Amino acid sequence: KKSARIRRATRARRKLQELGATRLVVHRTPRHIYAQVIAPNGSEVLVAASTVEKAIAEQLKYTGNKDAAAAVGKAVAERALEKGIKDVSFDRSGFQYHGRVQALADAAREAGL
Amino acid sequence: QPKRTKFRKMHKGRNRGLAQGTDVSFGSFGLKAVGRGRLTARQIEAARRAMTRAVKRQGKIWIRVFPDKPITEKPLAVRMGKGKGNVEYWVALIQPGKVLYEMDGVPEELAREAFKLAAAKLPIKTTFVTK
Amino acid sequence: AHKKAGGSTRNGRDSEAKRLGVKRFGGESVLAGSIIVRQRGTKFHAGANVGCGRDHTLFAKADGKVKFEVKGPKNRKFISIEAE
RNA sequence: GCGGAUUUAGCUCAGUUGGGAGAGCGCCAGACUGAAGAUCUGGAGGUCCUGUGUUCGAUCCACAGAAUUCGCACCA
RNA sequence: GCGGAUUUAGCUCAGUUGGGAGAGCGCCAGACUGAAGAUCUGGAGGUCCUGUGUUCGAUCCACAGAAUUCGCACCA
RNA sequence: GCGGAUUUAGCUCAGUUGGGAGAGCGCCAGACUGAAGAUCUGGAGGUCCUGUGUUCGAUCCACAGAAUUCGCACCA
RNA sequence: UCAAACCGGGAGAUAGCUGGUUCUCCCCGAAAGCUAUUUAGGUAGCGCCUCGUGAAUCAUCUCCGGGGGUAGAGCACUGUUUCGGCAAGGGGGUCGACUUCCAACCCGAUGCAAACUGCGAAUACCGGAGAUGUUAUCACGGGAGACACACGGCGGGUGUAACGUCCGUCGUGAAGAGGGAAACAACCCAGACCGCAGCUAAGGUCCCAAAGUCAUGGUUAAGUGGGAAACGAUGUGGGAAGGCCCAGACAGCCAGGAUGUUGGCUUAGAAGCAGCCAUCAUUUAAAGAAAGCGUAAUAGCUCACUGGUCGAGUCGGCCUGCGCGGAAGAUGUACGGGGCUAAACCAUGCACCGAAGCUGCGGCAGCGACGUUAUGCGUUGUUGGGUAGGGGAGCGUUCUGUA
RNA sequence: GCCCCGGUAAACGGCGGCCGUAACUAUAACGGUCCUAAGGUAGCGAAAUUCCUUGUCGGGUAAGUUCCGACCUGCACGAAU
RNA sequence: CAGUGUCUGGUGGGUAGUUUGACUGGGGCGGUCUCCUCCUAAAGAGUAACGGAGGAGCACGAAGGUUGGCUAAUCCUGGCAUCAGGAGGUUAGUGCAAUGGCAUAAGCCAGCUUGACUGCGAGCGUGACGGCGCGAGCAGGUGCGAAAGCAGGUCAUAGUGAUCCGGUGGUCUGAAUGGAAGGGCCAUCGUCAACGGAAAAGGUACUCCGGGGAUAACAGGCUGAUACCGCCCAAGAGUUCAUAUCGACGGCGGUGUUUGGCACCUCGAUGUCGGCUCAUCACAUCCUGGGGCUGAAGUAGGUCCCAAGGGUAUGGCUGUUC
RNA sequence: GGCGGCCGUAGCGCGGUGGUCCCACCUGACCCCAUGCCGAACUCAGAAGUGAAACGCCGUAGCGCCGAUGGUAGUGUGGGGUCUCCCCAUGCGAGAGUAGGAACUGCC
Repeated sequence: KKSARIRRATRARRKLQELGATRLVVHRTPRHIYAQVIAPNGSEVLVAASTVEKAIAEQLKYTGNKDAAAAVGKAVAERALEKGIKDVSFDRSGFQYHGRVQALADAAREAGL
Repeated sequence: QPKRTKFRKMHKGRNRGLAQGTDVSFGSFGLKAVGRGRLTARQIEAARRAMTRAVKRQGKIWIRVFPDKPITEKPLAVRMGKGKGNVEYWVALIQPGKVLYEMDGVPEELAREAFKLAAAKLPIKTTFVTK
Repeated sequence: AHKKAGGSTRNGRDSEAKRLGVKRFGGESVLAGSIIVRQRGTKFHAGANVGCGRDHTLFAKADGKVKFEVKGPKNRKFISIEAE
């Protein structure tokens, strides 16, 4: 078969679909950082938390740093464990290393994922 | 005889050529032939030149079928020699109901006499059609 | 050096392909059927090719690609006996 | 009979972008030389095999015919 | 028909590291000689058979075609 | 396979006090001759097979490898 | 007897080379292809045939779930291919513009492909359920033959083509007899124990020849009774379509074909009528500046055109059936013959003749199935053709035993 | 013995392409220029050795693919082959 | 002195034994006899011919792997080398024949790196048969990656060969022990490409023989392009006048006497060529007979039609059929 | 704009209209961090200025692709005649032509 548009952008992953689990997308905006636990067959979002929602707790500083990226990971994962999900794969479409995505993943594990 | 076309050697030239008539107005008259047959360019010229040499009164005489099928012969021994391009040059394929020569003309038929002369030069009983 | 003589495809002998693994019987995760080489994706019964459709079935086994762009090279989604 | 080549100004020949007819020799004249010779220059000299056809126009295409030459063919 | 060789500037020929087109003779001019000759020097002179396919590029490769030549084959 | 010989400037070769790289021929130039020739003189021309080792330093020693030649060995 | 003796022995030399060899009956009953081979007038291994033993219960059209892209068709790659218009390049002719020709591109109309294709069969094919078939399906072992086929049909590839080569599917020739086709390996029907009766198949029903010289209707005349072609055909029959028809026309006969003008040009001359161009108008129901004959050129004579008189359907065109022309040859000419006009041909129909086919009685057998100790009975299936080959029973002969 | 050198042919052999000249034209004849050294000098031809060939001219004959003589580029003449 | 006996090297058909292949519209010459890929093969599979087109008998440490960035041909515009812009699924490129695959790529550029690891199984090649190959696991462990994972060489299908013997890596092995020299197990390399693998040239009109013509060289048969003849249309020629006569281009046919083709038949043998002698048959009539046309005044001819009844017949050179 | 559902007729071209909530463009590079030669990439920060690339809506169907109503060639399979060839029975049915579709649905 031919390579789909999504495959050409390699943003998706067919190898994680052969297993039959969920993902852990990490969206990043020059102002806020988002994270989600989406399941196959469309855009099924089970749990999600924004850095802007971290303010609801007691966030004072900017929400576009590394320490904020780790705070969101603990929130999204904490809500995930409350949902009923245990395992999850990291899906960071287009990004470097040691960045804020790694801090989000390291935070997800800290919760129990 | 499988329809042969290109990717072959260069043979002879078209004994035919003069399309004749003015190509400013497209019509739908004709001279149909009842029956399929292979006509070589050498014959088409005789028939075409016969009517054109008769329709000196006017023009608008056109032909739709051109010779495109190559036919070779092997004049020699046998074992060696598939077929060269000799007298047997391009040959046209005519269908049981195909219009060869159609002259753009309204009921003033002075070409029926012309088509008659040509009808006696090509092998196959042809009929004059007004439509 | 180059290639010439305006020609099309190039020929040789007879094809060396078979129809191993009709599938409705057991089958270890391996190349089901044979025709052309190098291809992956299908990990179970995934007979799907342009046409009236295609199939395979029953056999619980992790993975099991096809031959290549032939008898349903596309990779469908899982399938086992009914109750392995 | 068959097949191939050849058929341009007197002679020997060139000449296919189809659209100029040309060269050498020869002939005549000029120049030169005492002069004649040679050489240089100039001029004249063509149904460019014949007919028909093909194109706007053909030596230069097609078809037919004729002649020359060669190979071949048939001999109470 | 088969097989082989050959097909470069007017003539005769060289020219395979595929990337310069060249030699002899001839022709024209110069040098020289009283001069002509010879010799020496210089210049001009090439669809390097044709087409196509090759490589970045081919006279120099492949394929197809044509011509020349030789052997063979055919020949009431 | 084995042993012997050989492996210097384009060619043919000398060169073991280990400490200069050289000769003939050839090539270029000079001198000479009218000139060309010959002879004479001058110049250019060397990873002195390759690597490593040995010495203060090696073409000139040791070791290893390569090439040439030769004898021998092998060859259903 | 010699480009080289005879005899016997080794010898029953060897050969991938040729040929072949003696009783009866019963059951079943091939391959001429694939791979390798100094291999292709050879073998080995398989496919295929047969026999023996073992095991134990299942095989198959149609529907459903699938694989294919060949036919056909078409154009989106690709390689070809008609015309018009526009722009750019090159060459030639007269002027730095225009005209002509050639090649490439774009747009609207024109054409193609065995190694093209957006499409796409039928159809062949894998597997699974619903018939048929049963110790089959299958496993092991013994013995094979065999690797020069051919023909018809369908689909082919090559070739001008072939009682052509070379493939594929299938049915046959080979073991298809019987019947028809005049005679005839593969064309049609059809496939056999013996004897007997009956009915049919093919074909046939005037006679030879068994059966109607049958029924209704129509056509052909040629004896066509069919090589016989491309081609031709008012020989003749049938069917359909257009137009013209009782304002009597279309053809006879009478009388009539002019005026400018001998149209012009040209030409020795051309004055309707050599040729070159035109082909108008004046006077009427009607006459072309003239369709032919004719003159040296005129003249003269007809025609076209119209009236009088003479008096009914005609004319143009399309299609079909059968016959005819085209068809020239070898010791006497024909459908099997006689012969026939229907005992031809076409559209229908009725009644019969006609096989070892189908039905039926009796009889022999064999094989297999069921039950059985049984190859004894009962019942059941096929029914029972066979070259090569496999399996099995038997009669007769010689001599030697016991009774 | 061989490599190497040399004597020996009473062993196998070779003898082209071009230019000028000349001729009414084509050829042969002579010299050279080039390639590979030479390019056939002294002698000999369509000959039982020449295909094309009844080669060309001619004698001879009414007529001779015969013969004789000449020319001769002699498909593959030549000195004790 | 050598002779003679023995041995060694060289020369050595003088003599002897053999080989000198197969395929092959006969044989020979030419061309082939391993292997890969399209058509042919007629939509599964398999399938032939000196069947049509074309190649492999190697090359490569990178033309391998991964990652980052990037995307091509070709055309247009501003300056054919280069630079800037636009159009552009892709016709580029990807080692090698061809098809197939691919572009935020399996292509280009750059950097980095280097899995071509060891051991052992299951499966794949109708219908059994080895080496070899490939797809897919497991056990342990190399390389790269975060990891899944990816390698058993180069995207896939050509680049290859036995036994014997020799040379190369642990062990086993000969009255009794030590030394040396041997034999063997497993594996790699070296040759048979007439490539499922013999070491070997020529003459035969001096010939001999076995057999045969499933593979040719005649006659027959089919075909008929060639050959012979006819017909249709008829340009044109013939002073004028197509058709007295001649008659192109093109088209359609008959014959089968020629030649070519195929090779279906014969191939278990029917004495050659020419001539001569003698018998019968046929016609595409060269006349005689009766006619048509004419470029037919007459005469003499030219051409054509019906017709074969008869007559159609001979000589000189040459064996010769022109 | 946020937040769902169904979840390949949404390829590829083209037209009108609206939002200063949301969102990229944009702007600025102090620093984390980063470019073999270039904060362009990469990463961080602020919001001056638009909607021009997006997006919300909505209008053409060109061309691609997926369905539907009308029909002849073409083509299996089994008997008929006929010089070849054609015909009948039975299962289906090219391309051209007329139309359909340019998202759907709930909540703030």
